[PDB]
Amino acid sequence: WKVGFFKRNRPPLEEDDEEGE
Amino acid sequence: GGAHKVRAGGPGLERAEAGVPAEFSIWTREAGAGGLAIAVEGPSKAEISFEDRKDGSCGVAYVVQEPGDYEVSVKFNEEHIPDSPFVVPVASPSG
Repeated sequence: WKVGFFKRNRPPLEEDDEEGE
Repeated sequence: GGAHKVRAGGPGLERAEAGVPAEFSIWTREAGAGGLAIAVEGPSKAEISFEDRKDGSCGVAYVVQEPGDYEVSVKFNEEHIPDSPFVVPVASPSG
């Protein structure tokens, strides 16, 4: 009658921020 | 939005046959983070099995049993990816 499922996209590994330092 | 750059497959999202599994994929590594809403409605029932994937692609499959089209509403962040509403004309199995 009415059923489904929610997902959650997301990246694999992290990432070094900008070379602000 | 994401729904503005989604690329999906659908071996069993454009046509299925009772007693046969059907599935699709929502390749969207571009939209990156951003869950997606997916549901079906109609006088019948099916076994849904999804699995998150760092690829953002939502791999889901199911096996229906009662012939009839299934209104599959596919929307990203509650929007509308290419042809969000995808009906699947189901056909009897082998009986």
